[PDB]
Amino acid sequence: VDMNVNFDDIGGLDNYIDQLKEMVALPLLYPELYQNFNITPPRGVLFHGPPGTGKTLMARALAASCSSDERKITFFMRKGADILSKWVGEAERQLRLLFEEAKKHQPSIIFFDEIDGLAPVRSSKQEQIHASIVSTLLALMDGMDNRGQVIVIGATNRPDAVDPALRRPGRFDREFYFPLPDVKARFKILQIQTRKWSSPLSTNFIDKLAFLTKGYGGADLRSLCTEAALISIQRSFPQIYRSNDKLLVDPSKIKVKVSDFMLALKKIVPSSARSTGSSPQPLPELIKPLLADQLNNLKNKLDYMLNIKDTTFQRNTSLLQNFIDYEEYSSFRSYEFFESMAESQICKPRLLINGPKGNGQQYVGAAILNYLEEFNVQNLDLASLVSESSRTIEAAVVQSFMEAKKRQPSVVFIPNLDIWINTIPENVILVLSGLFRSLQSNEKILLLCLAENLDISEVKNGILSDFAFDKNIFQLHKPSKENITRYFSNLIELLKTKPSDIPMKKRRVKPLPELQKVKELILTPEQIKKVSACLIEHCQNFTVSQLEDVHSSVAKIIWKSKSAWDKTGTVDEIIKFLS
Amino acid sequence: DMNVNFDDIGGLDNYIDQLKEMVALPLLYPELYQNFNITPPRGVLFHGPPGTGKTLMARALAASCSSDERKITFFMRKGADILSKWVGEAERQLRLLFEEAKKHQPSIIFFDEIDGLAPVRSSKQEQIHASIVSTLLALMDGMDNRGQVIVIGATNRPDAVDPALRRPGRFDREFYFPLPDVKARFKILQIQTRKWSSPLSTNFIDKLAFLTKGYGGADLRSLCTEAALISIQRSFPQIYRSNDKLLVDPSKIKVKVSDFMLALKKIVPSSARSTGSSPQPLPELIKPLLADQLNNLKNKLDYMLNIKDTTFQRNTSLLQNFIDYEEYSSFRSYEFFESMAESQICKPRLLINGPKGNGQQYVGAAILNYLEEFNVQNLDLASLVSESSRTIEAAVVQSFMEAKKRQPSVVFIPNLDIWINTIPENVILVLSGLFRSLQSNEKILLLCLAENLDISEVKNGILSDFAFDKNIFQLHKPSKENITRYFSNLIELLKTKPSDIPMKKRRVKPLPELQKVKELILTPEQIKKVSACLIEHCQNFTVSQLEDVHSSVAKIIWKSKSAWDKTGTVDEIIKFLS
Ligand SMILES: Nc1ncnc2c1ncn2[C@@H]1O[C@H](COP(=O)(O)OP(=O)(O)O)[C@@H](O)[C@H]1O
Ligand SMILES: Nc1ncnc2c1ncn2[C@@H]1O[C@H](COP(=O)(O)OP(=O)(O)O)[C@@H](O)[C@H]1O
Repeated sequence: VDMNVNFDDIGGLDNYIDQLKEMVALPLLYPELYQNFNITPPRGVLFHGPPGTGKTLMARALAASCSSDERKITFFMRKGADILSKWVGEAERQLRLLFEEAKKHQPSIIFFDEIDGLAPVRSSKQEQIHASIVSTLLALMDGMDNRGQVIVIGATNRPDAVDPALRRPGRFDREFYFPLPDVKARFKILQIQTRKWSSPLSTNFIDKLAFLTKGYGGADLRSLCTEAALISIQRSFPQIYRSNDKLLVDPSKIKVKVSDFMLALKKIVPSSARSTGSSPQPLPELIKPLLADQLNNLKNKLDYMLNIKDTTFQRNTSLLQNFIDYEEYSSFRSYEFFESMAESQICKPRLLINGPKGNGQQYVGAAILNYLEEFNVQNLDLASLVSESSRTIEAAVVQSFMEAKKRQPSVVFIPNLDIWINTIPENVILVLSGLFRSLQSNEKILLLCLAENLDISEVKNGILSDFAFDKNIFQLHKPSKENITRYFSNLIELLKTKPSDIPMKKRRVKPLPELQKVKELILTPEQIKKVSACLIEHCQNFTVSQLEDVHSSVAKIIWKSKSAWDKTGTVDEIIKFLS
Repeated sequence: DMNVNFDDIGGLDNYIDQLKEMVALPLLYPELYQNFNITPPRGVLFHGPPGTGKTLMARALAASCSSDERKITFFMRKGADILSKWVGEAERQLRLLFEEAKKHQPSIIFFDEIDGLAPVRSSKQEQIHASIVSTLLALMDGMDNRGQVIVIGATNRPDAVDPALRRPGRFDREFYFPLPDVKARFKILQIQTRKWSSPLSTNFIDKLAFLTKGYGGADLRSLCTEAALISIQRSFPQIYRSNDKLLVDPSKIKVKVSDFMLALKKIVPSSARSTGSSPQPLPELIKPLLADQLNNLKNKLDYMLNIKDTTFQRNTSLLQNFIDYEEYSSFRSYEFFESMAESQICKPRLLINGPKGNGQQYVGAAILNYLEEFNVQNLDLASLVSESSRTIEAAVVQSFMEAKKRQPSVVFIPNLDIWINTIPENVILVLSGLFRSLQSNEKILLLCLAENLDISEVKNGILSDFAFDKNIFQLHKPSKENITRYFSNLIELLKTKPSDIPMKKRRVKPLPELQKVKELILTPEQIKKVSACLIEHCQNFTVSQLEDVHSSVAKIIWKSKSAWDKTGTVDEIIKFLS
């Protein structure tokens, strides 16, 4: 955990790399520029984000990248709260020694991993053992004497657990949020992990993997690549898994194929799925004909509410690159006026999706959350509120809304609003509404709620009246005839397939070599048309759930006779079922 | 430790004067302590919010008291840095510390983060911490009658220090470092932006001090550092791409207004890191809508709180009032006049009520931003039930207690209509009983903002005992002139040229490497039609509805930011307002 990593290993965090250069490498090479204004370079950064986003990798790359020249950067790394012992002496004494030896080797980086355990928040009881550590840490990090060129880096899952006196200029003046990688950063991470391989993958395959890995972190992508490689080893040379002696194998023709990555995709569960909220994922390919017609409309509406496709201001992905490629150009009437009139476009982002019971709302919500890739999703659903048994409903709601306030582009998500307004206490809705009306108009905190058979009277003169769902109510109407036709057309395409097409795996004729130790398908188109007509007629004024039920029931019948070439039996069974 | 002089610290002149007294006059004018059988003050305890100048004050005291004609030595021990696993070796270290601080006649001692070194009295934990606090008590209580050991103590929470160490004998004077106000932030920014090659205009520094509410000294320093760093990035970006030193020269790196305005959006003050934000002035866009009725709301607050006069301690430092003012029959006269000066506050109450969504969140924030010297205690829902352990009762009582400690305080209750429903009856009655057990002269202001609050609730209801009799301010919907100004500001974007819009353009030529050592058509008739339709459509509208119309029309206007034939945009604006 010391070396052999650099900044080309890191993918999708190019904005923070520039600032870390600006605080570590740049002062060393150019001390005249910093001393020109009599400023001290910022020292100490608090990395926080979802686990497996690259904080420790970022710190190691900082330590090993700025030391490429003949200016060594010693890297003192401390695990979370591993310094306190059973007595009262060593806890502060060892921190003292750490900072003194950091002073000795003047260009140095102390990395407190999991700093939330070393410096907890001051609770009601058990004060001494952690207060005596926090006080001395505060004393050495911003003492009277010049600490020197010691860059203090802390890493945490959440920053609220660190003492606020640490989150102060001179100690932790910069706080870096490491976000879950988007599609481009995931593409770059996949390219990086599959860079040293002997048989590189194609670019389009990496793009498709990046699309398929929505919700993954960097760590999840690395685990996926490792699992794909392990499956490739298992597929090429299974014999090494049986013998206890080292057989002779060749690191060749062990190229990874798509089938191995697909299997690793089911073997790996992301950190998105471990969470209790709704995992943002695109519309599954089966239901896409049914819903995508009315999902695009929502996107268009969202496009007119959050100004997603109209991004001329607040396009800050990387300030340094902006200064590199773009070019500047009285003062107030050219910056303040236009900035204000650009942020004046978001008034009060709200959206309530309300459809009949079972009309694929769990699907539309996930698709919308996937479209808003750059937004910070906060789930106010019942499961997330009640999952932390120590917290209360009100406390969880306040925590979620306050988290959504920072990281301004964010979405407060309330799936199953009809259940939510019936199982939550009446005062929590009032607290949330007071929080939302205590917001500025130009704030991009979208309130997206999905409800099943919600009465409009409850929104007009009920408890949800003070959320301002006036024009922002979208009705998810039942799917039309053409979408049902496309759904069952895919079903029929499954029906009229030859058994030589349906993938049956194998039965190998010859055993694996030992290693040296060291008919025609009969289906008239008339029957296909009759089955299509019966499916269309049976599902009249049906929702998405009923259509899925009919699809599953018919797919069972079709897959039953997946080898029979005379498909009249499956056809008459299908017709009999729809009666 | 640098050569920081006292002219580096800004906004704490009184404490600088007191420290100069207690450091020099005991040793420069010794006879004045004989006629009065009184000892010089021995202990001083600095306390306040983080990043205010405690360590700066100690470092300035060290640097100033080191010169040719007199020597003063500084001894620093950091918080709990003196203890070890050995049982009584910490006692030996502290005792020998005081021995060298006594053997050297000239030496003053400083304990940074004293609350960690000396916590409160130990009910449990009879371990070495209690022995350390007892030895500190018994060792700094006295070993020299009228000596030269000054024990300074820096801390963030003064209440975490052992009460036996806060005494007329040990830690005599307790100094409170406040978050700087506008005048002090001006001086701090001048001190930071002093040695720059191209100083800033004083109006810009005033505007900066206006915007940086809640910023400490450290926050302003960080803001200056970030502005300089952004200037360095903007001037010489190529230094961020090379791994070896290039040749860049100063005197072309100038810190402009844009860099400061871009650094403010990324710096969050230490008073808002765990809170999210701080109360901001009235936003520029809606200023034509509410500033007409906000100024009145300021004047009332300037009448029931005596803000503009501040007849007690209005100048910089007390020694300065003794220097440049002359003092004045003082036994009864002074008591009478102090009584009459304090009798100008009866019961500061204010209930700002208006229709739904009439910009109350803006008015409350602007008012809380106006009251600079006031310790705001928020009693909203998000602050009471934020914790899952303390009850609403305990939170409300504790918040009122903290408001009572720091006497100029504003108990702030936004969304009173939701508040009188979410908060049960017992908590409202407890808060009322707390408010009726105060003196009339107490400077605790109960500020309340509500939407569509029936006055039946406030003269005969739950709030009837809070004495909101004649202090109910009515926010009415903005008049036609305010709407006209708002939409004229909106329309001025329609009249701007496509080449005038700050649309950043790609540079036609790459960055230079360094040595490796047409008039748009808009007839005024369309502008008049747009103004008339905008005015007519937003009749008797509230602030939220006006903002909705403004956003909806700004979207259409910003769609045609490059077009010159603005007839289509005007037609779309007319069509939407129908
Ligand atoms: N942005 C990224 N770019 C490249 N690799 C990443 C990124 N984020 C995570 N990784 C990979 O994930 C692995 C583990 O990351 P880790 O340091 O455990 O993150 P965290 O400390 O947040 O859990 C690293 O070895 C790294 O290769
Ligand atoms: N009153 C002040 N005037 C000028 N600078 C200040 C002031 N207070 C704090 N600072 C700045 O804060 C930094 C040190 O603050 P510090 O002493 O650490 O505050 P505290 O010890 O109260 O947290 C210095 O860089 C200094 O520039």
